[PDB]
Amino acid sequence: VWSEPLYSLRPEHARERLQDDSVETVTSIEQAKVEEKIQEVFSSYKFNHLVPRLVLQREKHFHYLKRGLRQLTDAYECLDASRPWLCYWILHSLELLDEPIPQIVATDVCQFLELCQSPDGGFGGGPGQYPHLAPTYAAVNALCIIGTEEAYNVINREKLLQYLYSLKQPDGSFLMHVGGEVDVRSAYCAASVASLTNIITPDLFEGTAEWIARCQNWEGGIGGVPGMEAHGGYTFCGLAALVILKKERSLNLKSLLQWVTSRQMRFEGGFQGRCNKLVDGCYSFWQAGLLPLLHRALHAQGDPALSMSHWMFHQQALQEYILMCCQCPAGGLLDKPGKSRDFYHTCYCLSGLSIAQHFGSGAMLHDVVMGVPENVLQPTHPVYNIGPDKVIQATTHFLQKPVPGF
Amino acid sequence: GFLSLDSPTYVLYRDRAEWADIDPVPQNDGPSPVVQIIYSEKFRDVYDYFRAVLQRDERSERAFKLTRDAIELNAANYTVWHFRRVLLRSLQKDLQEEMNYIIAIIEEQPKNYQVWHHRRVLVEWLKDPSQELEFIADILNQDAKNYHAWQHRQWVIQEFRLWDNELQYVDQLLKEDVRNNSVWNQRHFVISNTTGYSDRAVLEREVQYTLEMIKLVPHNESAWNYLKGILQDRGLSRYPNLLNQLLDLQPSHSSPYLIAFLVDIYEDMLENQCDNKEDILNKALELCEILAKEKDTIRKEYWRYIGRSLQSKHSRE
Ligand SMILES: COc1ccc(S(=O)(=O)N2Cc3cc(C#N)ccc3N(Cc3cncn3C)C[C@H]2Cc2ccc(OS(=O)(=O)C(F)(F)F)cc2)cc1
Ligand SMILES: [Zn+2]
Repeated sequence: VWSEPLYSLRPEHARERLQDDSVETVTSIEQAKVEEKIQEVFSSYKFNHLVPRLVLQREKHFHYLKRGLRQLTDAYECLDASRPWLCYWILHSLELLDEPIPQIVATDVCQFLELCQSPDGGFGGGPGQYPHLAPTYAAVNALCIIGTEEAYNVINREKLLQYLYSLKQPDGSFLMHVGGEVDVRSAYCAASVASLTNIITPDLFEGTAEWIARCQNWEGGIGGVPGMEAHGGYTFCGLAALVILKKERSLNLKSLLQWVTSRQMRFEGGFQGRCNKLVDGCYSFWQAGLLPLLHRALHAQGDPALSMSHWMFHQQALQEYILMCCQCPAGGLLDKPGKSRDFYHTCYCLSGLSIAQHFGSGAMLHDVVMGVPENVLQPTHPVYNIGPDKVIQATTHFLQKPVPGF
Repeated sequence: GFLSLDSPTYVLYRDRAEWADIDPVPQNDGPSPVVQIIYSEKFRDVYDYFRAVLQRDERSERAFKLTRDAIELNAANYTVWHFRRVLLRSLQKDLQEEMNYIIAIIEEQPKNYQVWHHRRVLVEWLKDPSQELEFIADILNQDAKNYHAWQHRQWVIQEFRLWDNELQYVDQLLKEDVRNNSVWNQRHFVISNTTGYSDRAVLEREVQYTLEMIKLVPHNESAWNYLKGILQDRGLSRYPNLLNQLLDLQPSHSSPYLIAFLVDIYEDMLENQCDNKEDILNKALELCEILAKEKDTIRKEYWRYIGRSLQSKHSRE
């Protein structure tokens, strides 16, 4: 009768608090701060003398999202060059919560992204803005989430491929936009839109796998460009691009596995983006989404020691972190408690929650759903972070046409 | 930049007589918008007029001053940065005052990507890195882990070959915060691009340094990751004293990182056909078990799997 179901609330969990060896630095001071704050969230139940249960506040989240899909206050002025991102974050959050898109909203998004599309290929952050690979990725994913004939046909595939060739560099890399610079995220953006819309030529990604491979460092993770610190956003993008390119093998997967698994925080349960930095809800996707990707990679090499039920991270603790610490009572999700909500964190907290809930490897399916059973989300594809159905459906539809040049 | 956006006397561009000849260009969001931002009057006014000058490709001093305001209102707008760079060149603006400008904006918005990119274009144009290491060091003084700052520093050092004083800098910062993973990465960046890690006097200095840091702060994971990082390419079992010296730390320094490093040595021992196979594998399994079960349970699924991997390939079999 004295058995706590929530991993974060068990008495032995208090041992997982930071040991600072009596040597204080900014890093340890800051980590201790978060941990005090998180402990007080975990302890809330005992202190108020109530039994815990974890509820994903689906209705609050839904109203936050359905409203933002139409209209945003002057607080999102800082995202006026990222409007397709907002479409993608919001539509993906709605697809994870299993909310259909009124056919008319679908068509309004379509018409809007049409206005964002550049005549020379790709999409910009808003109507009449120059194109850029990030909003191009977001626009494509949003259109695939909608997944109607209308949506698919907004995309000008010929121009898209030209645009991608315009950004392609000698050393394997891609510019994020014309007159811009390169990082691993742009290669991922290019691989995602290229593979989904079927425009991969034999020479498009020549050198790209090796360029990405140069970004893996002494830590095992991947930095934004060669020589830079390993970081979860770039590491996710690096490995997922290589999965699309079928060059998973270009990396040392063993150092990569060891690095990402180390990024789960023993106390908080969430993931940090870099070693010795703070926990953050969005890495619930960037970091935890690496696990399904490494599973498919290592399994395809014949790793006989892989689990048939679980990803190689504490799925339970990640769910406890998101549900207890990352929900805004007004709707939306968060980096951490005391941060303010936004649509990016709403998208990636939900994306990460879904990954923590659904294991899949061959015929082996196994869910783990903390809290009430209605907490269960729709699954998401670990490479594209849209629904596995939207992915299969899109690839199938665009395989109907030839790679431009055929 | 003649009239500041936060001036009490700031006036909308639509109320400025020196703009009376040009008609603003409203954003076209369509008959029924999605993700429609309800901009402030100030923001919309600037961007209506920015759309007008961009549309006409007006390469004028007034346009240049306008980009400033549009950037200040949304410094992530890469379209406006591109146009500002077209103007810098068309108007043959003094790039040194433009460096003074980017310095001030980066101080204010250090985590914005576009501002750092803009600075790199100017350094490239000027072919002059003379202010960079000191500027970057000021940013890092406010946030020692700023990713863009570290990237710009790496770029500057590499492109202009300015390696000579970097290791001193790293040692300053490592002393300020020995848990700063960005600095451990910088240390590695410098050494691998200068002396390298094969010079045996250097590899030993580095390993002695790290162990010395690990001893003062045993739960600092960055040092463990460095140590592991600088020894593992060659193979941990190539260094037979290493096992012994870590086992000696265990009594009074046993973090789960020490234990996990012990396991890494054992795996390399077993992979290089060491003495006592049936055995070393067992000692490591004891350790994996202790980790999955007791010392590092957040990673239970990882440590389980290492166990299963080591079993499947190193038992009597
Ligand atoms: C409000 O402060 C911001 C700071 C940074 C940005 S960002 O545009 O440079 N970008 C996305 C981002 C959006 C929001 C919102 N709403 C909030 C944060 C945020 N960040 C900063 C952040 C998130 N969590 C902790 N932090 C410090 C991340 C940033 C970078 C980014 C851009 C595209 C990304 O998508 S992607 O990897 O799939 C790509 F490949 F397409 F790029 C992912 C990350 C935006 C706002
Ligand atoms: Zn975040």
